[PDB]
Amino acid sequence: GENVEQHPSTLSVQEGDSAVIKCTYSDSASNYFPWYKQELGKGPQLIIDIRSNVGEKKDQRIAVTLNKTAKHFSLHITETQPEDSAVYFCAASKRGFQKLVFGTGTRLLVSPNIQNPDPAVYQLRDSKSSDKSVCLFTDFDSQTNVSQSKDSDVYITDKCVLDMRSMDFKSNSAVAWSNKSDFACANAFNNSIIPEDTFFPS
Amino acid sequence: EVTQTPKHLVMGMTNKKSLKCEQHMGHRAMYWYKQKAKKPPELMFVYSYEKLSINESVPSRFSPECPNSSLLNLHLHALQPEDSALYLCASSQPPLGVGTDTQYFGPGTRLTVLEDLKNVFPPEVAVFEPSEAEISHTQKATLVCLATGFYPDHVELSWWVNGKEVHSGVCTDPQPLKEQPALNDSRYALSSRLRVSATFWQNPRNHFRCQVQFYGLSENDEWTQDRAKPVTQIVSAEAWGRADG
Ligand SMILES: [Cl-]
Ligand SMILES: [Cl-]
Repeated sequence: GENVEQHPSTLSVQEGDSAVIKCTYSDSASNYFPWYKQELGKGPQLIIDIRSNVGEKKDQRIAVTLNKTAKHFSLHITETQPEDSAVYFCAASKRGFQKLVFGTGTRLLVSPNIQNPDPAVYQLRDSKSSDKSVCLFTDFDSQTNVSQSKDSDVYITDKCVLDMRSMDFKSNSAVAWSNKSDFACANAFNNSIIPEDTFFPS
Repeated sequence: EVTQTPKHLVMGMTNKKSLKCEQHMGHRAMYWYKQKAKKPPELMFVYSYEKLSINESVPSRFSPECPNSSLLNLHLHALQPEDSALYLCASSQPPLGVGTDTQYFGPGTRLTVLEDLKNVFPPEVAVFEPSEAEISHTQKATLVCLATGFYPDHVELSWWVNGKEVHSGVCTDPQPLKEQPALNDSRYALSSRLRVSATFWQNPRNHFRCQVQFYGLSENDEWTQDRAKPVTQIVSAEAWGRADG
């Protein structure tokens, strides 16, 4: 019959920023406050907890605060890294994990800082087994948002970031593809706002 | 670490299947949770020293079992489509003082229950070789892998270079695109990129396999359609390094 209120339900920051998640809880006798981090495709992982009596715990970039009199508790990430992107769940219990009450979750996205933005769109090589033509919008700044296609047989995926670890190089991309005849690269992302200086080769 | 099998599961409404969960950390408490999308985990069962102690109004069609100290099962039958969920196993309570407390989750079985298996479709998979204009503008090369036409959205996509799975330079869509967004029975589509140095792609000895593991019907499922029975299977597309023209 108890609740834990998690705010905000969505949080998006730039790599380097801090991020804070505020929870409240209704059960006065709660004495254990874990925090779970669930990355896409994985189970939740318990990252920090505050077993009460005290107001603060710090573990490197992760820190939690608890105020039993207000029944607030908080999670603070400093120096966010993109691998902090996940759903975070706060929880409060009085009797261990058996009686955890769970926050509704916060989706943290940390977009990476793009060192040298190089906005361009490329026509990918055709595949002997596909009728599709594939267009790659890559190397754009993170302040750019990719809308979906207003065409029925034009498929546009959302922004995605890959990390070429060995050269410390992160990179945004988005993909459009279609089999329809009236489809080339210069118009795939028209329903989006590419920067003014995006490169279109031939 | 807690292990779970299988990773993904597709079921009709009259199949029976068992979920397996293992921990060897000596934990005296084991948990089954159900997680629906964009929702926190919901507790179903808790075992304590292999005796069941918590059952949170779980319908009988989820029938649990704890054969020994380190293993926990969940048997499924006569399921319903609203039972589609992520089923999470967990463990806690190390042996009797000697070890601080914490709680560990397995990776969960991703389960989809469908009314009619008529709509199951394995993906088509295709690989698209890099743009030469990208190769010369940036000295990098991006391959794209498209998995399309599959249903339901139980796919694991991986890249293999020279026989070994790779992770650096990879981005796979967090979510599958709906190919007919209006329809309920829409087959899905999934994009992935693999990005490498221009030098690496121009070497024709380098081998790139895009591999999609599709979870579909088992042998136990009846199939009367003329077309090929959409069993669980792997679908790959390949590509090799292309030298300068
Ligand atoms: Cl049977
Ligand atoms: Cl790797």
